[PDB]
Amino acid sequence: VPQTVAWSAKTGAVMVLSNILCIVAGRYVIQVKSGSFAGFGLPELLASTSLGHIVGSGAILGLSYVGVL
Amino acid sequence: VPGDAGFDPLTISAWLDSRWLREAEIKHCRVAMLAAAGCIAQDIFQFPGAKMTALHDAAVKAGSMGQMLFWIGFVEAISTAATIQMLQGGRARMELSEIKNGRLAMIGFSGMVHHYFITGKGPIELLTS
Amino acid sequence: KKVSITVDRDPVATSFEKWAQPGHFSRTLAKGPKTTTWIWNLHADVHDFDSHTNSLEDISRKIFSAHFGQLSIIFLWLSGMYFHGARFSNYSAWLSNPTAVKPSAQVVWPIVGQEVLNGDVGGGFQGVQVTSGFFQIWRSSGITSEVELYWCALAGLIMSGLMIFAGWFHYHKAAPKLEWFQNAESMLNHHLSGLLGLGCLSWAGHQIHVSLPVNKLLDAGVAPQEIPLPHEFLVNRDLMAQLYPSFSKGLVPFFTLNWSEYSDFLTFKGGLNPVTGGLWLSDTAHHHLALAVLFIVAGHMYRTNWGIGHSMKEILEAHKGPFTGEGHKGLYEILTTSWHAQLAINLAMLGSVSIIVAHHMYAMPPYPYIATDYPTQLSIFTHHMWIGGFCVCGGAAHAGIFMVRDYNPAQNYNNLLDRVIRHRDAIISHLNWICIFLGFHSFGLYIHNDTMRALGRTQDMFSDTAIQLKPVFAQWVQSIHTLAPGNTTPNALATASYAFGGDVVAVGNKVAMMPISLGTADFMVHHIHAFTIHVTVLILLKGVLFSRNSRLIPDKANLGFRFPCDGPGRGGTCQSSAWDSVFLGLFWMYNCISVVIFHFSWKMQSDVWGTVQSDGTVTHITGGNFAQSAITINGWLRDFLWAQASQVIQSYGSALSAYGLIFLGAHFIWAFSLMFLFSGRGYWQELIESIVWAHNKLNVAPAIQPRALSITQGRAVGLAHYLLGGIGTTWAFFLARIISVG
Amino acid sequence: DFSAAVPFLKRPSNLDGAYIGDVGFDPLGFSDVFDLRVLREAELKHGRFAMLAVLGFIVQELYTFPFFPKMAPVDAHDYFVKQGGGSQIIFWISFVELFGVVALFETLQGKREPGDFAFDPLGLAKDEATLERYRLAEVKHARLAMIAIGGFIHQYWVTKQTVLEQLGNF
Amino acid sequence: MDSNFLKYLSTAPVLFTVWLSFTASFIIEANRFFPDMLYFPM
Ligand code: CLA
Ligand code: CLA
Ligand code: CLA
Ligand code: CLA
Ligand SMILES: CC1=C(C#C/C(C)=C/C=C/C(C)=C/C=C/C=C(C)/C=C/C=C(\C)C#CC2=C(C)C[C@@H](O)CC2(C)C)C(C)(C)C[C@H](O)C1
Ligand SMILES: CC1=C(C#C/C(C)=C/C=C/C(C)=C/C=C/C=C(C)/C=C/C=C(C)/C=C/C2=C(C)CCCC2(C)C)C(C)(C)C[C@H](O)C1
Ligand SMILES: CC1=C(C/C=C(\C)CCC[C@H](C)CCC[C@H](C)CCCC(C)C)C(=O)c2ccccc2C1=O
Repeated sequence: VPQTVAWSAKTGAVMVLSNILCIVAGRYVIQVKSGSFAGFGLPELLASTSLGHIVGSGAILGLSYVGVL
Repeated sequence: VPGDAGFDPLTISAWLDSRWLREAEIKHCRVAMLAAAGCIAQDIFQFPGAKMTALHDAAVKAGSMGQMLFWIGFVEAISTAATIQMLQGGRARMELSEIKNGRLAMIGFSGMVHHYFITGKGPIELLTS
Repeated sequence: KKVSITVDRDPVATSFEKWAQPGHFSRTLAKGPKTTTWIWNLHADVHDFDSHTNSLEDISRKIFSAHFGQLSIIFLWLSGMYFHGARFSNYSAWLSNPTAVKPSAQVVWPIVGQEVLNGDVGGGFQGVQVTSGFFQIWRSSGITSEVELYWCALAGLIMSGLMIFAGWFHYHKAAPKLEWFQNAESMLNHHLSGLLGLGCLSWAGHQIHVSLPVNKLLDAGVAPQEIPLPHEFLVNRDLMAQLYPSFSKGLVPFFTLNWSEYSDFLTFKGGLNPVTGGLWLSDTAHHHLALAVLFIVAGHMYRTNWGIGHSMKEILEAHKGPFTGEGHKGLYEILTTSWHAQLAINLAMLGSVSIIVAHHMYAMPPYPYIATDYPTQLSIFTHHMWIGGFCVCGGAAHAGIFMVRDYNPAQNYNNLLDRVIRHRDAIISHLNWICIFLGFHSFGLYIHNDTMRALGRTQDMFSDTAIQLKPVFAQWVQSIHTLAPGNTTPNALATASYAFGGDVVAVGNKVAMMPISLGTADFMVHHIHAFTIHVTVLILLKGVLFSRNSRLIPDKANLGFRFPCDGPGRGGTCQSSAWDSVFLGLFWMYNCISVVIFHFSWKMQSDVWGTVQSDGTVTHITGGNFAQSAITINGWLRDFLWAQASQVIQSYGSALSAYGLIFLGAHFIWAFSLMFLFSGRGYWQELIESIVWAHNKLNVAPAIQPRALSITQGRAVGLAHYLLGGIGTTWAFFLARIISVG
Repeated sequence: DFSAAVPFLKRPSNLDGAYIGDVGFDPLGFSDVFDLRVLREAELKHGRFAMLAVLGFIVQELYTFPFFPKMAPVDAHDYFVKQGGGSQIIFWISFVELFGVVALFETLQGKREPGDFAFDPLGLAKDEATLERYRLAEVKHARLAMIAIGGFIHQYWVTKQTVLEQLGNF
Repeated sequence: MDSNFLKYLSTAPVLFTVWLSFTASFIIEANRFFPDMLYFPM
């Protein structure tokens, strides 16, 4: 079974990074909507952080799998 | 319009009905008012024959919470008719007092419950110790 | 918010007046009958909504409410399946002895000696043995009592009433507008996320909290009435943590991303449960939980009301290269303005999925004790192959109805449809050549073998013993899947299916599954399959591609989708319509699926099913005769049809005498169909004239003048009785054979 | 306008004081969908059954006929299922309900009030005013007895004591 | 009863289904009470 670890600040770090990464990506790649202060609303923010919890969950599970944690 | 401190930082009001938001907030206010006052009330005095979070499951086995659920469920059905008919179409101080004390009750109840997780105790019981 | 709900209120009046006026829905039929053709034309065109109405809005409204009516019938059907299980079944006796009791949920009344059909199915019970696999579903669900089967029956009835109310309500009280139905992004978002995603997630929750604890206790051996009720697992988390200790930690491992804690009940075992011969339900729970996540993820792809998402029009119009002209431009407009184009896709996909279901369920048996219930394994494979084949032919039926009616060349200039129609001779000539090659090099190998075996030349045959046509690619794929556990699926413990290789799984001394070896006979019959599927594609594709026009008839679209001919000229244009290729392609579908289920039936009996005893050796039902006898036609005639028809012919006087009667009755219906297929309308009208004369002689002629059936209806009646007869013969033959021996 | 009973619920609009006993209580909006004449026929039929049932309980504990065994009313249901008098009552009720089906067709066809069977043998209803008050009282009693019925049968199940003996004890 | 609903029940398929179900039904009942009648008893 792929090893997973109990929540630590390291798990938080990956999640925070991934959420911010997607918030910046969402400002760039969301085609229909002051780098983050133009046209930024809740559906844009709620979508980029939804992909952050998808990317972050995948990254956390993968880094636990290989040993990086 | 009541209790407007210009505080909608995330701008939820832009993407959900203000009537729906106000109804949900005032319902949350009144539920948390009852819950917080009840949480302090249990430690002040006890009804005959009858602590914060595990007492939910101490009460469900009797059928108390199930009965309360049935009556809240009934009232909430007529109240869902109420909110649908709201949505499909010297006192202002008192409304603002209700909403302010209700937001305070939400903070207070959250505090008491997470205090229970910390210490396994009710609010004023911990306050005393 | 351009995605919005819009409804016309009180559109159509709930009146019985049009009930009393048969044919009210069309201008031709509403003026009443003058010949008997009117009666047949009434039933033929009734659900052809786009033939009655011009507006896409009223057509969409009729379809939406008719889908509720269909749901109401399915819920009523499901509710009755539960009630017969609750009231007229040996389910409770079967729960104690799944390997000894035969499932039975139908009891006949004693009237004309027909109570012989209440055979001794076991458990102190008499009834008709049922093969639909409901008992195995209910045990997989964790039902464990007839009381819970009554509650499921009521749950179906309440749903059945709610669907028929909604169909009435959404046609007569609150009918959505066309702009509501034309929300393809919204509908896909909800049907991926809401229907399929929350469907899987909720079912995973039932599996985890009810199916997993109840079935662990059953497979441990606890008696069904000794098992705690399904809600005591929901409340007493200590009792659930006894069976699965990961429940001691609750939902903190889920939220903190420490998912490995849940490996007690979310496994990736693979293979089968040794006790029941079924899939590990801890695997099915993880399967449905994982499927649920990516259906909820998939349902966030399309743009509805907040700028995030894809426009499906933009995706399609962007995919165009140097070979394909304007590309997928105009396909969005087709699929949001034509119901037939949507029905053509969805029928072909649903038929394909039903064919996949047949293959996946025999090979990876999902339910407890369904693998060693061989009447069920044969029944649900055969049933889902026929549903698939029928639905696939209706996909080409409605691709033809689209092309004849809903296709507009002005909106389809130089796109993928325009380009397909403009080289359809190259497509149909290449498919035609493949089908000739395939027929010669698949069925001609059988004819070579018939001749060589008849001539005494067994060294000259294509056989495992003689010249060998081995399926090396299928054997190699089988090798890879047995090597996959621990190698290319490292955390899997067993193979996806034991059909690929590996152990023999035995339940109650009967084989659940065991490796299905492939030899020359398997090479031969697989190319038989590729030939029959390609010809079926050939007949149906030629009908779709030539539906509007040919070199023969330059204006076939003006005659319609369904016309009998365009006269005896040009040498003769009989059966030139797109309807007439669906008619001819349902015969070749029948031919195709008949060989598939015959291949399945003989191979499973000969090489898979049977009994295990000391030394672990398996005695198969027909003793491994497939390898050396499925290579000749005489082997299929003798060792499959003749040898296995013994049970249905000798069934008289037993509980299987019903199958013996349906065997003969379907042979009758099939032959009777050839009266309609080989004959023509002109003979039958002239025969009717003399019969009309004798009525005129007695002053008893009818005022609705009798006619011979139309040319099309003679074809439709002939095909329907051919299918009813052909399939009904195999149904009786399959069911009496496998109930007796398996 | 707003509902008389529920102040914050709007009036249903198919309930415009046409029937006696109308307080505007219809949250589910069954009167926006279904015929109110049919619903009122059912209301009065369910209520009249409930009224005869509650009295049926009370008298059956106080007295029972000498030719029938003494026992509790739910036990009476099961005893008369197996004895034969239950089918008697079912047959004669069903017989009357045939002419009730004709009566409901007469109501749908506009020619009859929903619960009116012209059953005034003792001439108790005198004129329009006393008849309106009597039918308001009938509706109120019918609804109340429907509630009451649930209580007697359900309470007997939970505690195996009859309604009068349950008031007498505890 | 509604005259359009009675005109619907007078339609040929309903009457055909009802009459032949009624006809089938008293053959079934006659063979329940009086079974195995190969001959007119005389
Ligand atoms: C939907 C699928 C389905 C199917 C195929 C069956 C099939 C069967 N049921 Mg089951 N049943 C179902 C659902 C189903 N049932 C449901 C949902 C319930 C719960 C209410 C039941 C409850 C039930 C019981 C309680 C019994 C059966 C029995 C039977 C058997 C005999 C039925 C019979 O001859 O009665 C015939 C009854 C008649 C009144 C004959 C009616 C014939 C008319 C003329 C049909 C006409 C339809 C009409 C013309 C449509 C148009 C309407 C009009 C306005 C024009 C048969 C195996 C019996 C059995 O198994 O006995 C051992 C039995 O006792 N069923
Ligand atoms: C989450 C939202 C959602 C869900 C679940 C569905 C579900 C369905 N739609 Mg869709 N639909 C949706 C949104 C949704 N729709 C939206 C937003 C639109 C507008 C664009 C449409 C437009 C649309 C059309 C035009 C059609 C459908 C049809 C269907 C049915 C497909 C046949 C089938 O598999 O039914 C069987 C499967 C089932 C699960 C039966 C379930 C019955 C209920 C309705 C499901 C939901 C119940 C409830 C939410 C669950 C409560 C859970 C609670 C106990 C905790 C199915 C019931 C077709 C149909 O059959 O019409 C009736 C059809 O023609 N839908
Ligand atoms: C989701 C599935 C689906 C849907 C909604 C439709 C809907 C439609 N189809 Mg399509 N079709 C489908 C599946 C579907 N079909 C499949 C699977 C096939 C392959 C066989 C076809 C082949 C097909 C053709 C070839 C034609 C249609 C036509 C039609 C239309 C007219 C329907 C009508 O009036 O018939 C009324 C219904 C009947 C007359 C029912 C009688 C049919 C059979 C003979 C009776 C059933 C036998 C029964 C199951 C077993 C009896 C038991 C026995 C022992 C007694 C309508 C748009 C026609 C059209 O012109 O469309 C524009 C048309 O010509 N369809
Ligand atoms: C046993 C009955 C039978 C046979 C042999 C055929 C044969 C054929 N059909 Mg027909 N068909 C049949 C019944 C049959 N059909 C029925 C009942 C229907 C009713 C719906 C149809 C409807 C139908 C349609 C609608 C279509 C076909 C097509 C085909 C061809 C498939 C291509 C192929 O396999 O070429 C290989 C040829 C064979 C397998 C024939 C047997 C040859 C074997 C190998 C022995 C050859 C011996 C050799 C020539 C001897 C030479 C010496 C000798 C002269 C002395 C082929 C000509 C399709 C077609 O023509 O497209 C290609 C097509 O579109 N058929
Ligand atoms: C119309 C007509 C005529 C007639 C007639 C007839 C037969 C008229 C009969 C009318 C009847 C029987 C009316 C009865 C109403 C009963 C009600 C409202 C229920 C009350 C119970 C309650 C509140 C309770 C309770 C409780 C619960 C549930 C459980 C307990 O543990 C506790 C507790 C006890 C508190 C005649 C023939 C005269 C002629 C005339 O020309 C026309
Ligand atoms: C099955 C069977 C049997 C049986 C039986 C029977 C008949 C059992 C009885 C079933 C019945 C009548 C249940 C109904 C109960 C009434 C309810 C719940 C209303 C509550 C009012 C509410 C919730 C609110 C009211 C409201 C509040 C807040 C205050 C304002 C007003 C209002 C808005 C109205 C037998 C005996 C025949 C035996 C046989 O062998 C088996
Ligand atoms: C026999 C025959 C007829 C004569 C058949 C007719 C006129 C129909 C006779 C059907 C009778 C009148 C009613 C059918 C009732 C059946 C006993 C049951 C049928 C089941 C459903 C229709 C209910 C044709 O008209 C015909 C036309 C074109 C090609 C072949 C043929 C053909 O073979």
